[PDB]
Amino acid sequence: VVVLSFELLHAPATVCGPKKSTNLVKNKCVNFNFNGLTGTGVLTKSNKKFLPFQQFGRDIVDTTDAVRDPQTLEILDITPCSFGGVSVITPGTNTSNQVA
Amino acid sequence: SKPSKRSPIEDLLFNKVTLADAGFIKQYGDCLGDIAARCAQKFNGLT
Ligand SMILES: *[C@@H]1O[C@H](CO)[C@@H](O)[C@H](O)[C@H]1NC(C)=O
Repeated sequence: VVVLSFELLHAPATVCGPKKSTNLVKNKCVNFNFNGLTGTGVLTKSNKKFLPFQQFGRDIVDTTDAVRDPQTLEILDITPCSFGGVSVITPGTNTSNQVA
Repeated sequence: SKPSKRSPIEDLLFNKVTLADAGFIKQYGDCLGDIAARCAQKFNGLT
């Protein structure tokens, strides 16, 4: 019997994926996977100063706010890509089919 | 003489109350703040 014991809750991992690294898009809205952390967002230059043992940062509501680049150690802020509600203004189909 | 054409008492009433939400278009803000600071900051679907 071999038991492999680990925790996935420690952000600065140094072990485990045969993934092929690519470039960093930065400002354009993209999908990303940083050391197993996945998501969609806009990666921008951060002015935050992370401590040597901190890979991830979080906001007021304990969700991921910024990451440390695995190869360059640049700190990047993650802003979700713009979204919002869509409201349809209709004069009524018994008058006109134009819509705003 | 002042913008909004409110009475002296109305400006006092408006200055006394602190509005946490003050709804308007906020997407332009994005980052560069010390922290996002919100009350979802839109991101979690609450506006
Ligand atoms: C990873 O390798 C690149 C090769 O150019 C190097 O510049 C970078 O500093 C390395 N990062 C780490 C954390 O070893």
